[PDB]
Amino acid sequence: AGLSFHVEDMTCGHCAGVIKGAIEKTVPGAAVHADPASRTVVVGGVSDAAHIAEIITAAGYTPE
Repeated sequence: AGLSFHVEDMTCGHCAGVIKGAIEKTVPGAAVHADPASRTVVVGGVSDAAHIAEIITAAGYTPE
């Protein structure tokens, strides 16, 4: 599957970057794209929505 969490607080690739790094380092094979304009963090190759949600909320962001 490919998840998509709308983090509407996420502004610029500085705040998007740490989200990408959080999920990608914890899960080798989560295709991360946190987009400032869409406010969306998409992670491909994973079905574990709950697992991904724990990682990005540990980064201090809301996995909506």
